[PDB]
Amino acid sequence: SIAWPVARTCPFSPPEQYAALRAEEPIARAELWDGAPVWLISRQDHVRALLADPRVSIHPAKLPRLSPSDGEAEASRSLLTLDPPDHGALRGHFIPEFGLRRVRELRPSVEQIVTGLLDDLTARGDEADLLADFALPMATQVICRLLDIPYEDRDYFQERTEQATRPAAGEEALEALLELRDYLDRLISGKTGDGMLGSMVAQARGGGLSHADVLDNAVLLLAAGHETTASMVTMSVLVLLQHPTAWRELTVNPGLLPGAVDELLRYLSIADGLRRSATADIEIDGHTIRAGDGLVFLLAAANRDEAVFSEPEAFDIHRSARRHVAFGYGPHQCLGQNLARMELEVALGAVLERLPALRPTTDVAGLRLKSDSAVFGVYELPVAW
Ligand code: HEM
Ligand SMILES: CC[C@H]1OC(=O)C[C@@H](O)[C@H](C)[C@@H](O[C@@H]2O[C@H](C)[C@@H](O)[C@H](N(C)C)[C@H]2O)[C@@H](CC=O)C[C@@H](C)C(=O)/C=C/C(C)=C/[C@@H]1C
Repeated sequence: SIAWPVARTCPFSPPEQYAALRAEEPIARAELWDGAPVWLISRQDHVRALLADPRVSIHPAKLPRLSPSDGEAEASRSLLTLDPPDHGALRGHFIPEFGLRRVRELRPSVEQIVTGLLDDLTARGDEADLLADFALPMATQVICRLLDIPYEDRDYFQERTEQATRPAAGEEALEALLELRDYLDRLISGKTGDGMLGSMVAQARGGGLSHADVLDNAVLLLAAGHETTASMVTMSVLVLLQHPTAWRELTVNPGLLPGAVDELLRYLSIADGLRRSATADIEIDGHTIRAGDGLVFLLAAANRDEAVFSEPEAFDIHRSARRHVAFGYGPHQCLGQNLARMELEVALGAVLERLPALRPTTDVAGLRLKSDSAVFGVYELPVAW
């Protein structure tokens, strides 16, 4: 009855049906472009239980698909295409680059990047596109430093990333992904030292990783690395511009910032609709999911679950702290989440200090939304300060 995907058409609020599903239909039967059956999971308790359940698979051969061409140029050793046990064996090689230890080590870089950017920006003028002139370059520079990827090629890989991450899109999306993967393959053939990509190249020379372990995850890290953080920064600024109380309170007490970052993550929920399939029959809440059925995890719905968050539709930096699923749940829970939280704290703290009188210069209804992207966001954010 319900089509999937449902377009996200409001920056600050997921689709209205999500509320009805959580209340009235928490394991909801829906249909893909070609009528294949999918289940929509909207409550936090069911999202977490199912995403952690060994009968739920991310394996690309049975994954629900959003068009006739979705599935073309699919990777084979990406973290996002591997089930246990392979998944953790591989993820184990990358975890040292993403722990608290390492993330705190990186924070001074991020602060310097952020400060240089805002120096230029304020010197040059009092207007800008916050995504193109600040969020995207911060996020790209950070991931370029971590991986050791030429920041100079940004034009190339940024436009491709953006096109490639539209899962229902036609040949433009597919050509972008093919070209994106050839870009990383060119960079890898060039090492054959520094950064995570140097380290991965080394481990593939020792017996340790395959070429596809290396390629597939370079693409994943580079794309997820910059697209998510750019969007989250942008969108987090947009939200704070609608909340002058919160803007002032965070400027005066930066100790509020770690908490506000979780509340922005929950509220915005830029990652939504994660896809899985069931490899066995699954009984949950009076329904039976059949082996082979598709599963869709409405993280944005679950992050507004009235059973978990009071006044869940309110953005509230003073709410009691509750765990959210903006980063997903189970074995594929965002590997970059410590880095992402640190980037956001740094970026937002700096914006508050350096641009205290920031204003938007276009209406909210006039922003262009990335509704068919896997990473929700806007195409630009015009501001003045
Ligand atoms: C800033 C906001 C970010 C959000 C909201 C976000 C959200 C997510 C979500 C929801 C997943 C799970 C996808 C699935 O289970 O199907 C995920 C996985 C991932 N994230 Fe992020 N992420 C962010 C930032 C980053 C950054 C900065 C990096 C890397 C530098 C990154 C690297 C990854 C990787 C490698 C995975 C796959 C992990 C696995 O399958 O084991 N993320 N992220
Ligand atoms: C919800 C945040 C999560 O987002 C995804 O994991 C999106 C991830 O599913 C793409 C959408 C997906 O793109 C789709 O890949 C298909 C095989 C293609 O057939 C399809 N066609 C249209 C080009 C392409 O769009 C990725 C390939 C599968 O992993 C794209 C590459 C660049 C990639 O690995 C991107 C990963 C990102 C952005 C992960 C963040 C954390």
